[PDB]
Amino acid sequence: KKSYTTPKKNKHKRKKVKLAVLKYYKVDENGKISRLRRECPSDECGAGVFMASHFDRHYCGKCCLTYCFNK
Amino acid sequence: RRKQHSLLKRLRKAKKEAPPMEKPEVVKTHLRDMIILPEMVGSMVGVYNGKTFNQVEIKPEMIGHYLGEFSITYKPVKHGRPGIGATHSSRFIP
Amino acid sequence: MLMPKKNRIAIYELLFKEGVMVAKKDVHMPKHPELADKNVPNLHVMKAMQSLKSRGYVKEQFAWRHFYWYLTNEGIQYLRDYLHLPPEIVPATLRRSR
Amino acid sequence: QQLYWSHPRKFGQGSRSCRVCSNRHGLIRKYGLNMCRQCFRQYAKDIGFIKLD
Amino acid sequence: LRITTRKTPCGEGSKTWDRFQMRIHKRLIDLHSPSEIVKQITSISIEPGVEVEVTIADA
Amino acid sequence: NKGKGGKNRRRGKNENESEKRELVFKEDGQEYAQVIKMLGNGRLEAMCFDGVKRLCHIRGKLRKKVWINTSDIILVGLRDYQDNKADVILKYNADEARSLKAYGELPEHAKI
Amino acid sequence: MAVQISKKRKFVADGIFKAELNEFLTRELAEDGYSGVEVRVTPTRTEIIILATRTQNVLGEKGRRIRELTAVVQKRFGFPEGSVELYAEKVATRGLCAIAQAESLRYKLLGGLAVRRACYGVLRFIMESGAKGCEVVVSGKLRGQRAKSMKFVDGLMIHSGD
RNA sequence: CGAGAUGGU
RNA sequence: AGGAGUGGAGCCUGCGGCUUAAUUUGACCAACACGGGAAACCUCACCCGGCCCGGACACGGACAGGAUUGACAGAUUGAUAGCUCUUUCUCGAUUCUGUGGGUGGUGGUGCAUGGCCGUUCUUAGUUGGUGGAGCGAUUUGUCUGGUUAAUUCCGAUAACGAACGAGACUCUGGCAUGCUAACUAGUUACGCGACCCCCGAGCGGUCGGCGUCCCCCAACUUCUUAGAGGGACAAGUGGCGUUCAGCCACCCGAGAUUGAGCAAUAACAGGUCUGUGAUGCCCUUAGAUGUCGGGGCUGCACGCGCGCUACACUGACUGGCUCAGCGUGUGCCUACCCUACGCCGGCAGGCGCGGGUAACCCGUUGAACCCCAUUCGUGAUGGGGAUCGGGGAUUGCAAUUAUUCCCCAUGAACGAGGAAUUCCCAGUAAGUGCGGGUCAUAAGCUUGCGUUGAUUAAGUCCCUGCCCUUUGUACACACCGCCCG
Repeated sequence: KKSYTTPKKNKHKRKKVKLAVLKYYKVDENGKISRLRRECPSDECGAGVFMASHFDRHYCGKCCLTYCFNK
Repeated sequence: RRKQHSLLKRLRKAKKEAPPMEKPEVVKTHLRDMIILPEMVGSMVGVYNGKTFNQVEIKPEMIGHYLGEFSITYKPVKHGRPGIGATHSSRFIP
Repeated sequence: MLMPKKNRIAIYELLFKEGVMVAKKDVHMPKHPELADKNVPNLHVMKAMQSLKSRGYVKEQFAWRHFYWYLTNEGIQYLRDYLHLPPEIVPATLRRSR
Repeated sequence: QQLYWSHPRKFGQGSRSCRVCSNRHGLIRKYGLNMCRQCFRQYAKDIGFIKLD
Repeated sequence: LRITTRKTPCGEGSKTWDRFQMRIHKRLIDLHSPSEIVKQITSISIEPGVEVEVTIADA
Repeated sequence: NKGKGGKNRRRGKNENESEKRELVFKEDGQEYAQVIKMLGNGRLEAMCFDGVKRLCHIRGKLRKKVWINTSDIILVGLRDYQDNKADVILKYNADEARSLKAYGELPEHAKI
Repeated sequence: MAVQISKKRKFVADGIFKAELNEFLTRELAEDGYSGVEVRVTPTRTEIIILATRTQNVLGEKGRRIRELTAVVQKRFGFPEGSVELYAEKVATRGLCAIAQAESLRYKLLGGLAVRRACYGVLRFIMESGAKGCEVVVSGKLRGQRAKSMKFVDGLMIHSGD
């Protein structure tokens, strides 16, 4: 029930980066395929879905609370 | 003590990483109802007061007390002179 | 997102089959009772039925902490389309009383 | 959406509220009524209570 | 059953009270008969707002 | 809440000089003044702190409500003509008058 | 119910049920001329009897509203499927029912008719219907920003004793 | 037959 | 006329003032243990910080090499809030974005309102129709007198005939050896059966005494429950009354005033928007006046209100004996109830194992004062128990600014209270303890119940007020009025 005195570390929300869709597959020869980033050893996520590569970890973005390997 | 061990990790980090024969930096917290354990002696804590953090150097005589016992929530009273309405004779007519 | 499309279809199919809906005004209970078991909260039911009312496709009433909703002829037309049902179906209420 | 979005409410004035109007002050727990005192004087005749003395 | 409440909705005035009550009346009857015929006689004149309950052995 | 006069006359709406009493400063055409004498007929003699004394009058809104007195601190509106005469706009409590002097708004002349 | 509840709780809960049902019907059937509800029990079945002045509005085009009201009463109060039946019944001597006269005066005022013309309109109809007397009162901002009230009265009217 | 003035909401 | 007091002391609790980041706020006979207001968190409105959308719908844009969603680790943070920063996986048309428009609010106005409650006001008061009187506002009816708790009756009469309040009415207390009839209530008696005592005419017995010791396929309704009827009318006798209406004493009788509920016309700038999905207008609406973490509502030179404990011998302490009534009980989202019996511990408390959804189990509800015996000896004392140190249990997510409970120690003021001032007429005042509410934990409050049980009155208008009539007025904002130098 008053006029409001304002904070000064202001953001509304962050901005989500924009990138092109797919770089996890390679064609090397006519009819030869390579998969560049690996699937996680898992029940539901065992095919077509990939672990991130960071500078010291491999991480599953789908199983996001877990599925992290320390190299 | 579910997720109240996090303060003890930050305290033992600060005890480990301080320069030799010099005091740690402050760790600052809301946890006023933490008991002083013998792990916590010779350590700097900032304990929240409802608007500010007051720093404490934990002496070993503080063992078994609460962290909130050393950081007080109010100012001691000292009186100004009484106002209108304070006594039955004090009445005002225009 | 407001809700997964899996939830939104399960509210509309239960509404179209039964012809009416009932819920209490509490956003915190984790599951709606009855055939909204298999995981949808009643917050999704309140928010779904509000969006259906402002289109004119349901009527609303309220007493003692409970909502009541009734389906109407423009809403029957819209849900039969959205659920892809045959044009001849009317599963809720049909037989004349005596 | 947050994982810590509620606090325990298994006793005290946070647990209970009126069945007619959702208010928390001056409610009646006697015989399983759970009405507010102002809502009870409004519905007492329909519930079946009377005054004689 | 008894409930006693302040009359005021807001806490002002001289301090009057309301005294509400409800009274409940109970009876028992015992019969010497087959289980097939209590089902007959316990089905007529029972139209008013009275509870009726029966148990197959208590004597 | 507490009455501070005593009578039958509960027939009004209560004064409530409380809560959001947001502090008021000058605009153009206004001055702060201290009351020097009170006359009959709803008028008074006042000195403003840049040193021009005036005869001054209670606005119709302040009648039998905001009781003015000798040595009290007030906000006054000047006239574009008839410079000897002015009208009262507000009274400051001794709690507000010290805040005006703490913001440096008053010369060191006013009594509190 | 794996073990039965005590008689004190049973008799209070049965009264709390009739109170909420009467509130729901009061605000659903207001323009349709509702005036009361009666409920009765028989083995495996509950019958609810509902009184109104314009019973065809309680039914709807082929009984739609009786089927919709049967569904929501069952859904809200937790009866098993098909154990609930609703019957509409016509009010006898509708001039001697105070609730039907309070609602018809409310809709007559809400349509913009003048206060005294409306109030003497119901006062005549109650006394022509065969009452011994009546009292009608309206209060609020009747003509201006400061509140007022009107009393309209005819015949006999008692105030004290049983 | 003691003394018994006055009136912001 | 009197009784118990209150005002004086210590402590509890509500209010003002002061203090503060905040100490949220309404209310001044008819406010102040009142908001059912006993705030650890929640409640919560106040103060310091941080996430979230739970911004319908319409129109336009952006968009399937994609509109948008979620997150590990390190830094950051009170925080395991992917809040934000670095990184690079993930989801799939549900969102995002601009404009219009909504929605919520213990925000503002009770001096814009509805509903409810209090008060004028616990007294006897109030009003049409037709007729009579006045140019009229108005008046009579609605009264000189007698009588009553009463505008209750009698009677009188330019009025006649009616309506509401009063009374009747509803609940409750006291009586029935008469009625109906009980293994969820008892008594008596015996087929009898069993333990103990010889105290008894008399044996260790048929026969006596004691029993909440135990069967009845014995008899019954006095004691308990609760349905129907009965009974009391100023009815009888003696006085007094315009001999009417009534009033006083007395016989007979369980009883010649039992106690509550409900209550008119006309008002008040009475209280409540903080009971509500009762509500107009105004304010605010994504850096929110719509959720979590910590603090405050308890802060203390001081003035006031409702209360608890006491100042002792008509007592305090330690043993022994023997008597109640009204109620509540496994929570229907919401997750907890009342307890016998056995064992461990000085105590608070702990473990085991049964009954109760209740005339069935806690329970024959072994209540306190009171009653009988002991110790102290007129001493601030073995009266009084404030203030304060140390240790142990129980509730809870959490007890420090001490939740409540138990133990040893410390041992204040206070010797019947100045001017003032409250309540009360019989199973009453006062003394004494027990249930219900609120309750995870918990009465010095409040709303009911039983137990012990007085002194003083049977009146008056003096003080403070109320009702009716005659009377005066410069008042009608109505004596808290109006008005002169």
